[PDB]
Amino acid sequence: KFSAKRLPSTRLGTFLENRVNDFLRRQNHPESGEVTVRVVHASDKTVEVKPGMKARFVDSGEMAESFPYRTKALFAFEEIDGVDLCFFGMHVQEYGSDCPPPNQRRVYISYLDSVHFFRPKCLRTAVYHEILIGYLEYVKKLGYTTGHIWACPPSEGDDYIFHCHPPDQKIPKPKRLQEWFKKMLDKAVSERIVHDYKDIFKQATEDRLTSAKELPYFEGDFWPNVLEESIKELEQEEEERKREENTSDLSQKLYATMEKHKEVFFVIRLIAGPAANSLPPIVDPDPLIPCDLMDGRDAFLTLARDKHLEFSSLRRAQWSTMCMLVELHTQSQD
Ligand SMILES: CC(=O)SCCNC(=O)CCNC(=O)[C@H](O)C(C)(C)COP(=O)(O)OP(=O)(O)OC[C@H]1O[C@@H](n2cnc3c(N)ncnc32)[C@H](O)[C@@H]1OP(=O)(O)O
Repeated sequence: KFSAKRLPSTRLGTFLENRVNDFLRRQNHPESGEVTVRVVHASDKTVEVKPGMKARFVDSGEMAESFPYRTKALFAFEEIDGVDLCFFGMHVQEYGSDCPPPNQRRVYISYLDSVHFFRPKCLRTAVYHEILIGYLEYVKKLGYTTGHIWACPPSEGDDYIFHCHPPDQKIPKPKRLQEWFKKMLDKAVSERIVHDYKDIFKQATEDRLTSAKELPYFEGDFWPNVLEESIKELEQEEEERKREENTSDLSQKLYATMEKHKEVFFVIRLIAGPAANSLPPIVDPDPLIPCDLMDGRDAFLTLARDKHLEFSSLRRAQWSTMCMLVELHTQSQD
């Protein structure tokens, strides 16, 4: 059988699905189906500091040339009338206790995506939030201190994870998506999972950040590109000065840009103050899960394209879910 449930379990996946199914049982809605959450990829990776920042801080011995992290891909499924439906996916970057600052004990959501067929409709958003809150709860348990979220909605005709969304599945505007994450985080705060959360500018300001080398540096995130762009801006400005003499600040730029886009970037403190400073090493009890299909989002989108796996109607998404689960089961076995 190539079911979602028969996908190999992990502690993380089991923690999340139990949280979700406990929630659903409390709601006692006759339309809800059993939810399955599976981690389908886990591997060690490194994020490499880009040239501009490398020249300025890395070659100086001030900053690590790269940061080690574990990427995980997980999916949530709802079984309904005996049929599997993949309705939520997320990739995360987890920087461990052995990671050098400024990244140590941080988690970053690379991206998340959904297709809006969860049944019942009235519990869909609540279920998304239970998954995200459960995730924050879990990594907090392991000893990660801080979560990071870029509230970036996809551009028109862009799919983060699932190929071909339903035409009538609306894409939230920035403000709506921002409020969505705030509602999730506020619930996590009420449950004493999250200590507090701030926009990136307020956080930087309070942490007394003085140098770009202090800003957490994640794979594919907004800020590494802002810093490269900024550093080339400084390079151009130096050029014009040289022109002025006839021989033809970074922290200021970063703070300006942070303030401009602060609403879009959440810094989430799981463990604050003291307890954060005398933590044991993080030991993740789940094994690595090699799965080339799910290392980052590109491979699955390509697979979907090639085999025509759309998630554009309930029935189409269920069929694509079968094809997805078949691919995952077969790539695993041999
Ligand atoms: C993990 C990250 O860092 S990546 C950033 C987030 N990922 C994405 O934006 C990818 C694509 N978006 C999605 O998958 C989904 O929108 C999610 C998972 C983010 C949230 O899904 P939901 O819980 O259903 O909330 P969403 O804000 O999309 O929609 C809720 C309601 O607002 C409506 N809505 C959404 N966008 C709009 C819009 N632009 N205009 C008017 N209404 C809208 C929905 O139709 C829905 O209405 P309903 O509840 O009456 O049915």
